[PDB]
Amino acid sequence: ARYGATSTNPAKSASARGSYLRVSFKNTRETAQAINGWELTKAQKYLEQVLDHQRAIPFRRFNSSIGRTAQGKEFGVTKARWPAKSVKFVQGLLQNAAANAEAKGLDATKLYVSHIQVNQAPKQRRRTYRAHGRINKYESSPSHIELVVTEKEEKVVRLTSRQRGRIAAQKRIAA
Amino acid sequence: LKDVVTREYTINLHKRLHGVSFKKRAPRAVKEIKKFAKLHMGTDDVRLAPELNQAIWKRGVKGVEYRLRLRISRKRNEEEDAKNPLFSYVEPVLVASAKGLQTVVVEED
Amino acid sequence: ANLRTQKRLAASVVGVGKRKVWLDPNETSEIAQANSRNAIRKLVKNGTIVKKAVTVHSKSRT
RNA sequence: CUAGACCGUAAGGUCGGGUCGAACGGCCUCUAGUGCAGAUCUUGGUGGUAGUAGCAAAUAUUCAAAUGAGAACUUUGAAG
Ligand SMILES: [Mg+2]
Ligand SMILES: [Mg+2]
Ligand SMILES: [Mg+2]
Ligand SMILES: [Mg+2]
Ligand SMILES: [Mg+2]
Ligand SMILES: [Mg+2]
Ligand SMILES: [Mg+2]
Ligand SMILES: [Mg+2]
Ligand SMILES: [Mg+2]
Ligand SMILES: [Mg+2]
Repeated sequence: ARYGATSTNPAKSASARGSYLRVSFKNTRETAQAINGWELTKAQKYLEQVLDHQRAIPFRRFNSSIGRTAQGKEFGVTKARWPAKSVKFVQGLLQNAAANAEAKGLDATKLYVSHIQVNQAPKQRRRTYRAHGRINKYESSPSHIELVVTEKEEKVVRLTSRQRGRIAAQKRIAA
Repeated sequence: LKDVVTREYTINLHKRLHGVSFKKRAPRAVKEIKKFAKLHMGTDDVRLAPELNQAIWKRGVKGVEYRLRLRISRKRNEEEDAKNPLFSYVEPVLVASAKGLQTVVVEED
Repeated sequence: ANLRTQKRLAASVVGVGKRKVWLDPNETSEIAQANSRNAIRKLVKNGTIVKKAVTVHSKSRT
């Protein structure tokens, strides 16, 4: 309960969550944005193609000094990747949400991802060992993920005295 | 057509391993026969007989034969099948030389 | 299965190195149950674990 | 907390809504460990850099089977 800001019918919606999942937040954010708004079966088929390296996930925000790929032409970008670990976490939650929709009684052919949001989980700490006896952090960036599927849904005017007189003068000569 | 079939192929491993670094000629010869059986049977799942692995690795990581006679059998995938229903099982054929042989269909009966 | 323990046991029982110990890959369940030196000894005599003869080093050229 | 309202030149004061759950204000005086943007200030927390620099010494791995939700890395066999 207490998801992000959603504007849909809760009675016509099914939800899913995953917290503290040790998957890159930056890569999960782009995977989430690549299916935000899509139809459920289209989103699930697309993520399977990302696992097969046929289609890519467009990297829009966390993408500085990423390599270029041809498979970004589908979305108008040069930089796109295939975050397999991020995809598996997302499609696990999509499968859970479709299970909730089936349990709730929701009609699966009309489902679509209405809200998907990836947040930063608390980081997991490790050390790394540097030159000249230095120690730096070596830290994971886990993801809080939450998504919701929904069915696709199918003046006193004020006038002055001279304004009313003109409207009166228009009407008494109109045919 | 006939989804189950077995055929004799000669692979020119010389032209496929040309210019490849010595420590991965035999591993790459494994991958070339995998791409070879996929290009001739249309199956993603390619399985290599361990005796075929012996034939690839016979002269070390560096001495893969220039030519190699293969028997590629496309069979029906079972036992909790994967995304594909057919697979390729590649066997070695023991011949005196691997030169002068064309592709021939070998009958199951 | 983790037959690492059985391969260690078979080497010490037979008296050779682990590199000369053969465990039947078709009899994994039987070797797995053998946890004692007496059970590895029983596996040696019924052929499940064999001694894997030495690599020759000829002196013909010498 | 609040691109909602009001008062004061200002320091500030007051109100509405949301959240919350147990104490807190106005006025006349008393008192101070009483007001922060800086001090390579102190402690803690968080950024951009950035999914980046990199994870390249020690010749080298491969095939099948088993187990498993999942096997480049586990086990066994074969090979090198
Ligand atoms: Mg740049
Ligand atoms: Mg670079
Ligand atoms: Mg780049
Ligand atoms: Mg270091
Ligand atoms: Mg060269
Ligand atoms: Mg209370
Ligand atoms: Mg003070
Ligand atoms: Mg300050
Ligand atoms: Mg890099
Ligand atoms: Mg090395």
